[PDB]
Amino acid sequence: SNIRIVKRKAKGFFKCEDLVTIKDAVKAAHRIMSDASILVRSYYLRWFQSSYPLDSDDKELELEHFHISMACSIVQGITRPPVRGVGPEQSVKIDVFNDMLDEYKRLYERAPNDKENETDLSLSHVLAYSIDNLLTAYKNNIEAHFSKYVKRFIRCDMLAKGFNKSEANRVAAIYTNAYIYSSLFPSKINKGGFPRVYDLKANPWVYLPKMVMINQALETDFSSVEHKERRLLNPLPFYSSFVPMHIRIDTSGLSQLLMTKDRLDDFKRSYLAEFGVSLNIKNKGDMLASFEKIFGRKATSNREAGLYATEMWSFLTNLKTCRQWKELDGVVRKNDPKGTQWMFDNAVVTDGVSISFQVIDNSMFGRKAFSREELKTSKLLGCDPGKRDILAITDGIKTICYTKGQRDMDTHKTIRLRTSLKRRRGCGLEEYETQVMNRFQKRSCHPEMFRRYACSRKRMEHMLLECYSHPVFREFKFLVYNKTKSSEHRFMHRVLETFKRPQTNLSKARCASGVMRMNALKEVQRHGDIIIGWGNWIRRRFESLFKTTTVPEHYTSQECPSCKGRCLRKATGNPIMRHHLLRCTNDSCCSRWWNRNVAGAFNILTRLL
DNA sequence: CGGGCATTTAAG
DNA sequence: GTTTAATGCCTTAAATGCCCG
RNA sequence: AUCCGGUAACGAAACUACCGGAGACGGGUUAGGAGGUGACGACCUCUAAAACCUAGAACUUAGAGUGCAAAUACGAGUGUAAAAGCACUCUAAGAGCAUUAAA
Ligand SMILES: [Zn+2]
Repeated sequence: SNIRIVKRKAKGFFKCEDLVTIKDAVKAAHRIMSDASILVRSYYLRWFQSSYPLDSDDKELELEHFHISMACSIVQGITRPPVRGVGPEQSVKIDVFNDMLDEYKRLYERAPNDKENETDLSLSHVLAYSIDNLLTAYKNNIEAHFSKYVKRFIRCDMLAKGFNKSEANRVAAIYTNAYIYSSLFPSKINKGGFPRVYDLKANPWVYLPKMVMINQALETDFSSVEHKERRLLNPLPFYSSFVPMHIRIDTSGLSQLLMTKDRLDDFKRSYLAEFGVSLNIKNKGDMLASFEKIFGRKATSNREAGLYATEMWSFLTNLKTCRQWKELDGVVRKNDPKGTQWMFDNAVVTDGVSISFQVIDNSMFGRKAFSREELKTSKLLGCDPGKRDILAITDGIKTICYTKGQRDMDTHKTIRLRTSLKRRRGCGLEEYETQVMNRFQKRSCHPEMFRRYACSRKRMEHMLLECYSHPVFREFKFLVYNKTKSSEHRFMHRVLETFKRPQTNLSKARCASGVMRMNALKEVQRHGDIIIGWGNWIRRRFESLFKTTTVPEHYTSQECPSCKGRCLRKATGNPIMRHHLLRCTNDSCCSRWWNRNVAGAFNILTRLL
């Protein structure tokens, strides 16, 4: 959609007297969701043993908003049913609420207490987006990773059947593709006869029981197999990181937290004086009513209502007076053909240290209702992507690569590791975290194993949260975001200054054929006049200045520019089997020695030309 | 002897 | 510890629990 | 102790060796540049900073500007006398993020 973000620091945006509440809210929200997520996961596994294989006479357990909302209430110590009024349809809520409450009494090894989980902020609206995000994560995990569970089970089933792991991939690969497009799948859902892969999107809750069983089978059925091959998956996501997470603040959410009667009454005077209209507000109860009730008549258009929302932010924040206002005041970017004008969307995502502003197109501002000839002159380049070496660009005579170490130095990986360990060791958490919680695997789907991790953490939860709340940890998150741009931008600049001029030598490379030299003599003065051949597999930022095209990667690691076939193979017959040394298999070759970076790039460039 | 304020839930 | 794939981007009326000059 | 370029054994690999260059998150405190005598050096002075402490700022690349840091000649043997780096403003090109899972 037409929604974009501007990420900056939060200093100066919120007033000092209001910044205290925001920081407390971030900690309070994290604690509720982090503990609530564990409670929800524990309850599901209790019901998991109710039925497998799935019975045909009952429906599966499907989570909804009220499920998580009740979990949050239990964590905060609210033991009374949340049902408003009484009704036969609402009776189901009461039964579920008591069922989860009893689980809380057993998940933790001591009687619940109400005053140990005190909170004093109206986080009802803020937690709403977090609950939706958590439930969305459940759907995404189930609907987009089932095939990966199949691979793990099958590649362990082969080992259990006596096959050495050399043959496991031989059969597993075909089985996975064939079955997706043996007993790990449910009954066909779609009556239209579409392939089995389609059924995964029909309903995630049907496939969820299978994934849990796969985890239990990996832990019990395949216990004899090597633990390295049985690295556990996580069917049920939950918030684990102790670092406070970002929260979403809207016009309604901001109003609830930072508004009081003595402050709300001033809003009426300021609005009346500047606009000559008195708002229909008496107390905090009528603050967030509809526009028609507030002004007494229907708005002419959505934009009129939106302007009222912006004034709400203006009175409570320095939106129109802070440093960041420069980038939100109707900014138009120079090279947009449509000339889209952007303005603030009355929404903020922040974590106390960093703030992200939401900016939308001016054509939709308001309250939202629920619902090839250049190849002749262009200079060509070729590169083969990878992971040990991220990129390797060549012009046929010279090579440049974007090594992993380059980004590590740019992002200060070593310094960040040292600082984090030093701070943790000061509080004494190193001994407990490295020894106690290391053994207890949180990803385990066994009710016993998960309970032990949950209860062990509860004894050190308070210490852990305070230690990780230090701003140093949150500052590093901004640093990696900022420095990642610098590393890629510098490399892009280096590419231009390397191939911007003709090569000074045309004989160093023996394998350089006649075709290669033709593309090296052209001069190019602009980023957009360079075309880089790329593999099928950072590229998304490269395309912002450089033009790119796709070349097949098949057999590019063995083919040779000037040979009848794939003469290249990894070196063998030496004391040390090194990483990627390449050696030719026959004398009829231009170069008897090669490496993956040069070999792969040259073949791609040859195909490009 | 009365009236008033602030959370929170619900469907949309 | 880091990268890729996936989803998302929200408003307003009524119940009730509490409070004190 | 990592990164960049070259040398060898018909483009060597996280070590097979050698030669030339870059860099250490922010705030406190350290050694290096430069100056009364723009001799030399002694003390002082402007700037600045690795190991240690610390609830702690900041959209990114190319270039262009302004603006910094000041208190051996003569009279008869003998007395007087711009560097490292930083800040601001410009021109050109870019500019959506939160969470989970997976490898
Ligand atoms: Zn060959």
